[PDB]
Amino acid sequence: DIPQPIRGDKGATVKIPRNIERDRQNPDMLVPPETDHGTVSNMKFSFSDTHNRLEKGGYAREVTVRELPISENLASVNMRLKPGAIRELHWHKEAEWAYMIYGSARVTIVDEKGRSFIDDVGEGDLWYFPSGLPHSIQALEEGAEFLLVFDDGSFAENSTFQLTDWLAHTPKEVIAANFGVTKEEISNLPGKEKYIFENQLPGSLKDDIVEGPNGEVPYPFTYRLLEQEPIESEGGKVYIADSTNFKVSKTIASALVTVEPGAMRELHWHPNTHEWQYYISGKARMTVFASDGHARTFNYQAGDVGYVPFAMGHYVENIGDEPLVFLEIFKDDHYADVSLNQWLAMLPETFVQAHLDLGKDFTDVLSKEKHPVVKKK
Amino acid sequence: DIPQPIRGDKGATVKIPRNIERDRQNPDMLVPPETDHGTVSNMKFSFSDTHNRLEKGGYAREVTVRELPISENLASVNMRLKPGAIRELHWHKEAEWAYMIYGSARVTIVDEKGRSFIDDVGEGDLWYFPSGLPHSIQALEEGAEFLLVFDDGSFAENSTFQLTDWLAHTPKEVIAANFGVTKEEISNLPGKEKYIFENQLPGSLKDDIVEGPNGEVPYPFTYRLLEQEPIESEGGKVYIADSTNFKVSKTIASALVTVEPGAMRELHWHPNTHEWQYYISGKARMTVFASDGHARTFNYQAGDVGYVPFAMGHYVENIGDEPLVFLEIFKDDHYADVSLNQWLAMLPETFVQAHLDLGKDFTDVLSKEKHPVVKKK
Amino acid sequence: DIPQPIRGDKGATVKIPRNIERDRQNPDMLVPPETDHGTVSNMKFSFSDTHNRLEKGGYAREVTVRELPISENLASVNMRLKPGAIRELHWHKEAEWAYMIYGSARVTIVDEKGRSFIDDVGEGDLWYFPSGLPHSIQALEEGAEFLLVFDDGSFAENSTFQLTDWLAHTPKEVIAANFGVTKEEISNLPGKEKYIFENQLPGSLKDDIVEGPNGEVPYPFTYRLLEQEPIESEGGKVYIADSTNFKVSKTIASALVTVEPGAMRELHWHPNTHEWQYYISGKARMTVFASDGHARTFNYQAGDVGYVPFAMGHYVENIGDEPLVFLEIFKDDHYADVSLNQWLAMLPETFVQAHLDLGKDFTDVLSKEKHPVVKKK
Amino acid sequence: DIPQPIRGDKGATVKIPRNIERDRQNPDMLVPPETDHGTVSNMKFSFSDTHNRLEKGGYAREVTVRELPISENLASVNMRLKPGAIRELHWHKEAEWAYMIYGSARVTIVDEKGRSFIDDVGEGDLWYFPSGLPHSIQALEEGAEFLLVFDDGSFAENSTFQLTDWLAHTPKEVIAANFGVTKEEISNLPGKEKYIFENQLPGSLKDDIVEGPNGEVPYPFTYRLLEQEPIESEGGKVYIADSTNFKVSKTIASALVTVEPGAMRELHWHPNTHEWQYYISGKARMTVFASDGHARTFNYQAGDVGYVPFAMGHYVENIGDEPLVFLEIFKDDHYADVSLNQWLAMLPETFVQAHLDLGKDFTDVLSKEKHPVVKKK
Amino acid sequence: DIPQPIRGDKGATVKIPRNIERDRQNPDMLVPPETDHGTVSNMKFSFSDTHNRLEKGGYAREVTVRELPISENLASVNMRLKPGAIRELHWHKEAEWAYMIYGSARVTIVDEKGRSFIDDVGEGDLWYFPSGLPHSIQALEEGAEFLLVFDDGSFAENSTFQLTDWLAHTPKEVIAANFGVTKEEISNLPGKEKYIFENQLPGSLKDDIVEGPNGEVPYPFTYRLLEQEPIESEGGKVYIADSTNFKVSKTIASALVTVEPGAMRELHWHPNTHEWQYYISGKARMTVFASDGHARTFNYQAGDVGYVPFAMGHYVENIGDEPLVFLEIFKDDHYADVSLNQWLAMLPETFVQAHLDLGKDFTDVLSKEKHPVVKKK
Ligand SMILES: [Mn+2]
Ligand SMILES: [Mn+2]
Ligand SMILES: [Mn+2]
Ligand SMILES: [Mn+2]
Ligand SMILES: [Mn+2]
Ligand SMILES: [Mn+2]
Ligand SMILES: [Mn+2]
Ligand SMILES: [Mn+2]
Ligand SMILES: [Mn+2]
Ligand SMILES: [Mn+2]
Repeated sequence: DIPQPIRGDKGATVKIPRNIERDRQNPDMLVPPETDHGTVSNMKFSFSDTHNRLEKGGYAREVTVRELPISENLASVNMRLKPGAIRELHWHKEAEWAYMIYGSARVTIVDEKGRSFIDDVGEGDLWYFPSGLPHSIQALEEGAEFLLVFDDGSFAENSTFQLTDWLAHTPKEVIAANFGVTKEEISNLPGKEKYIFENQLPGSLKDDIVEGPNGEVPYPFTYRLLEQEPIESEGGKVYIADSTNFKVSKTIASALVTVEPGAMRELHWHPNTHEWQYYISGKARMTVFASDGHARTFNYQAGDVGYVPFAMGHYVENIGDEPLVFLEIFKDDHYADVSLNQWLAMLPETFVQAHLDLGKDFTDVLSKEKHPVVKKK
Repeated sequence: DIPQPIRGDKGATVKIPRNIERDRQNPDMLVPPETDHGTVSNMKFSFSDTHNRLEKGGYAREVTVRELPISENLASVNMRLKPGAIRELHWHKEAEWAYMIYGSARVTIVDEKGRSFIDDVGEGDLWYFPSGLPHSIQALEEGAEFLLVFDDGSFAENSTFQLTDWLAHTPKEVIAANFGVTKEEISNLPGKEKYIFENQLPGSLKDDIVEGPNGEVPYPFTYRLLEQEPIESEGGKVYIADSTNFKVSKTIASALVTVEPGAMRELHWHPNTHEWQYYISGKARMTVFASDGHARTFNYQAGDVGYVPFAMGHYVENIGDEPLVFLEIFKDDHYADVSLNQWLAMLPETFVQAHLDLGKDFTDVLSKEKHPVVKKK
Repeated sequence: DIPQPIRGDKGATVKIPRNIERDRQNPDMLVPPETDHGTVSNMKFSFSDTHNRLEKGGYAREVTVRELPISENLASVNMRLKPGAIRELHWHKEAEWAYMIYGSARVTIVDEKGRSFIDDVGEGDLWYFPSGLPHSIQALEEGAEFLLVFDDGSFAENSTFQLTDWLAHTPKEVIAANFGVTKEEISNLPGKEKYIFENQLPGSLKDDIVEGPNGEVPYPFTYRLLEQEPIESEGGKVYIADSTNFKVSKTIASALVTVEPGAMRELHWHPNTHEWQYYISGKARMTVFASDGHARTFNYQAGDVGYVPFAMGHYVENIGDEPLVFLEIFKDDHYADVSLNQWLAMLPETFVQAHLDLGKDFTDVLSKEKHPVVKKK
Repeated sequence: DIPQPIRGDKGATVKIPRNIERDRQNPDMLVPPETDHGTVSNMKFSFSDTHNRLEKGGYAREVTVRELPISENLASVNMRLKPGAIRELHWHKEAEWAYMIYGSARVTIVDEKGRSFIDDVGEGDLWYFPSGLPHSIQALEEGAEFLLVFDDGSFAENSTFQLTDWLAHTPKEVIAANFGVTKEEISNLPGKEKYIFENQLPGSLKDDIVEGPNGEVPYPFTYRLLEQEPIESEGGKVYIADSTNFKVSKTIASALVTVEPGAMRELHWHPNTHEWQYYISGKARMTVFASDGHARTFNYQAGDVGYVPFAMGHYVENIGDEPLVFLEIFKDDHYADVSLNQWLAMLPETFVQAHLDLGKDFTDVLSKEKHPVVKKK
Repeated sequence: DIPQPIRGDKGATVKIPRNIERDRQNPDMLVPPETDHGTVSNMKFSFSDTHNRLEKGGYAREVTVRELPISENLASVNMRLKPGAIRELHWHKEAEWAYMIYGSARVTIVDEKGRSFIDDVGEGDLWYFPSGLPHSIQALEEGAEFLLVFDDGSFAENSTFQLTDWLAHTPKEVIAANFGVTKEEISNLPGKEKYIFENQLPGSLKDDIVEGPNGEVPYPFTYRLLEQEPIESEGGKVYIADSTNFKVSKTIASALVTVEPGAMRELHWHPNTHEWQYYISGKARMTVFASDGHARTFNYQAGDVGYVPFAMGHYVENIGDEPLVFLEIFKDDHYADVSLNQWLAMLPETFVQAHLDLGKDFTDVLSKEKHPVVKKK
């Protein structure tokens, strides 16, 4: 059918040419709750609304501060690799966090003491590469598709430092001197970057492990998130990875949230920093409460980026018939939330009643234990 | 069917949950031309992706620098009024330009010499209100739906100055002193803004005309764009309104462009300033050429805002079976373009051939007359 | 007596040590109108709250963006000269506008074509010196005290270019070459700036007039404001000087406003730019209406600087038993205001009634002629 | 010999490894005048200290805000073309002003009404191309070397819009549709920019002139500066070109100054805007007087860029045995200066004496006529 | 001879007046490698190109963000003191790091617990003074010349806080009250700063040591860098001082690099922060690789400051017949580099071959041990 921006006696039918498919995807934007009010920045952007860079071996598309200007500290790439295909040896200023949505991949990293780490990463696994440390990704037999987050919103995917691009713009006489070889011995070097290229599948992980004089890295750069025990509550599950458990992950804290149909990520805020969101599957709505009587509701579905500025109140409600699965990402060394429910449960009941003009029948339902995801009754 | 980001031997199928409706709307973003290259800012945003403010009497939703950060100088509201309904007497810092897409409306404006102008505006008509001059809109029997452009990208629709909001936050004793009345005589003033409110239809325009001691305004604040003779070329029509013909319109230059199926707005640029676009109907693609080998293609359809920064090369191609109708908007006192075709036609043919590695068979087709919209052969 | 921040059942007595003299000067800040609301920037600063630079011959103290951060475009100096005393030949980047509050003075200016202008300025007279044109002030037999406004808020009075400071930091060999003299002939030049210095009274103006080969300046740099016919209304008078009458005054528009006891500068705004205010005498209050339900009331008395950002609604009410006299200053080539009264008077009466929920008894009092200053009944 | 930073009893010999050639070029920086004082920004940069872009057909090197951060509004390219060689058809956001130091060249320009202008430019001639209007340069039989100034300091020479780069990043199907040709007919288009390329010498100017339906351009884009009558004074000559004589040159005012050995550009300032300088030949020093007792002396020779911020006092002294020849460039619609000598000459003599602690023997030498360049006695 | 900007068939002879001495110093800027490409900021500035402040007792000249705008975080002073001469007791906001190139000096520092440290510093020794802690320098019998680095690029040497300048601008009655003395007892205080002044040589260090009630400082503020064991490789030596060995040096990490003739600091980058460079002796070239196919080569010799932004690839090659000696400086708590050679050595050989289109003959030369400086074969 044909949705209209009408709420009781407010609003009207659209009379100009319009985008009905988009209107259908955004029911709480075309018809917001009556409780929404005031100017709030856009907190919503789709990867589908971005240019996709296509290469032999896969693709890469990004949502940055140029697409979503509220998110100045965090940016993201949706990258896809075909079986065997390689994301070229490269480095950047930004730390990089990743979540493997589909497939698997081999990563390499060498640290500033010349110690190497090589590991395979499967669905639900993470990696984190600290700023400036060089790395690669090679998809295994299924290919790979993953979400990357970089800890600067001004990140430009096209502007990373690539091995072959470095060498293509270094004098041949210097490269030859650097390695103790002749110019003729390096005449076959590529003339330009590769970036993403097709390649034969690698062999077993154990055969790739490189031994060196410098030791093992002190902490792994991968983490098996879904192998961890989640916080379990009535309507879903939360898996947290920050620097307290995934030790190397100093600038990125993360949680994978699953919300069953009829459930919601409860009313809460984060007392530490802004939240950046990626919707893996399902359909949600979220109201962002911006203080001073400002609040705005957004719709999200698979492929969307979301954002909640520092300390703004919010919830994420599943509004579909399938599980809602999304990531909460923070540029910090730890995850933290304040639960509205638990906060009030931990205060004298008469004081809460004095605030809410409600009685014992309300303060009796409050829980001193935090349940991040709650189920509707 | 199911589009995939695949171009020959480049790209791959999407393996994660995805937004197929959006992918279908953006064929040249999911599968860009091979000639696209480099980081280019987002130049595309849908009104469907914004919060819609619903009121008794209609609605208002906006695309600003908070949604589309490239557009720092220009912002826009899609406003809808039901029959008789009034957009409250108000003013703002920004100059306001409008295009009436549907219906009709009565506007009022009083200038800084106390001269008034009251006029009815129909489909295809414009208004322009200079910065800071107070005005109103009242829809007539059909209702009204129109596009507003303000000459600051930081514009916030919720933050305009409203008559009743001014009075609600002025001391009653001061209002009473201002008008020579008692506080009791103004006790019924509204306690808060109205903004948009339902009202009975007005009478005939001739009965509303207010006479004053200060004279007629020197220039009208409305303009009948579609009553003008357009530039006509093979594939469509261009109607231009800037300060040279619509005299009051000092900070906004505009053109309505119609492009037939199988036609395109030719390769050109604007030598004066950035272009802001609104797609009224149809489906388009545009490549923005950003220099230094940077170019990015965008898709647009009805309800979309587009942008072309100052001097970037572009075209707008109709990719549907219906007419493509869009507005080109500039914060300047005049419209100007440089046609790629006419530029080259006006140079010595051997000099052009020396540039393009093409011969007489090419330079023979160039035209010294500008045809803004051309038809495919 | 002892004022308390109490308004009906709101507020409380001050319980900590406090500044009672300041509280007494700010009755509408200690006890604001109930109609005030929200965060509004400070719009008020006293010259008494600034460091006064004392020199042999007088003094200078300033209110800049460093004191009043809302005023980024306009800054001000209160300067005093004793009889005969000279404000050293100097120039600056900023244009300078002045109002002579007390005494009289001789000014000199030489333009970029080598044409000179020398004139005497009395109480109520203005000068304007365009950016970068060199000038001096010498007080006559009464001394002089005047208010200066510069068209940059970052102005620093201590940082102007002085004749003798230029020469003190130029090599003697270069100064000698510049003028065709020996180094010995200029050995007595000052080692440092003078800035303000005592000097004998000058002779008659007619004896100082310098004739040159380059002609008379096309427009005078002084203006006799109080010799003009003011706009007269019931409660006071407005004298306007902008570039339309005081021709050289291209970047500063000004009005001197006198408001009788029991009168007010009516509810209005300026559709062109921000207003900067100086209170010469009397006591006032003003509410600044900042849109979106924001309004804040300020008190002012002699020696205060005030400010009203671009298009904000305001009035200035006399709250004392003596005349209120203040300047309204604008960085623009013209003065303009929109009168709330005249605006509504120029609209259909039923339309105004529909806005205000008031009837004919109200719209009957509106006046189509603007009266900037109105008297209480 | 070996210069040392020693001035009387101040300073000391350099004890670390040092750049003696640079020290020799900067005698007034290694040993500044005793009258210099305080922090002043760098106002000096050499083209010799920049990367030179070498192409088949010539070279281009630039001094921008990235080299000289004080110059935020103006940037410059030193470009060289071999005989016949072409600087590719291109456009940019910035207006472009040029001075032909060596050789000659043919320029083309087409304006936004499709009117063309084609002209030959010789040593001492100028061109000005308004922002966004497309143009080319082709050197004639002697080759050409010229100085370009762009009216934005952030200009990046590598980032201009080139004809062939536009076409290389536009879909072939779109280019074909634009011109009414087949894709096969344009298959030979270049794959990348040319920028500068070798080409056969053009024929006579008269044979290149293109006639069109749109008329002659209203104003020429070239100007014969050295054919004008200069201001002549004792020590040299000044040729001025601004928008009052070179009509199209709206954003750039310029003067070519020649200073004989033993002469100087007198003590003056500019009351309108900053000055950007290029030293064509000879050797100079200049003291920049920055107010508040700040002054710093700089050395300049051929290939140097200089700068004087808005209203700062200065002189330019020839310190070599050959003529000193330099350009003074301003982002404005007019040239203006205030002469220290003429300023003081136009004031009462006793008033000047009171300032300078000097007598009639000094004020007697002052001249009411401006002599921009003066000769030492 | 006379260098020309010609590389094979690219470039041309210079036809305008030029700076041949500078061209000779910059062979890789006049004729860059063909592998250089794109706009890169200036990364090069000479102390010889700065104003030298001369005082009785020595001199000081600086390279700041005003000279080298890329270096926003780090600034530098080249200071020289004659035997016995004192750099006045002073403090500043910035932390200060120093390297003693010539001579020796006595430093004093008192920390915020009133603990003092007094020590003599010789050639190759360092000091570090934390932000805001007061200090002095007095040259011993040889005089002293040293390089200072401050951890803010906006540093202004003329704007430090000096003991005597503090007292000269404090009321005498307050100074007298502060110390319990009469105004007459302090009447001989200087009227202005000293900054640098001549003084008799101090006695033995042991006689100056001041004992106090507050203890010894926990960490020394000097460090004997050249007494440390350097990293030794074939073509030179690297001495590192950061907060891990020179404990107080929390905001500055440093390395002294010596590169023999025919050697180079290998291809590497820094994964932590920008590098600031000072060339003590010799002649170098360095290519800065800026990503996205951007690279620019610079020449450096004694007296030059260099810069490499965060993570950009680089090498430093000795291009003279004497040792090359330079400092690498970082605003961080540690030194770190990633060696291109070691990185690739630590990866599977077939993976490296797949990247470089090179075989076993290349990957066989890679070394798992880092050699910062390598010798040509
Ligand atoms: Mn990466
Ligand atoms: Mn959250
Ligand atoms: Mn409006
Ligand atoms: Mn266009
Ligand atoms: Mn002045
Ligand atoms: Mn006002
Ligand atoms: Mn150009
Ligand atoms: Mn000048
Ligand atoms: Mn220090
Ligand atoms: Mn390094």
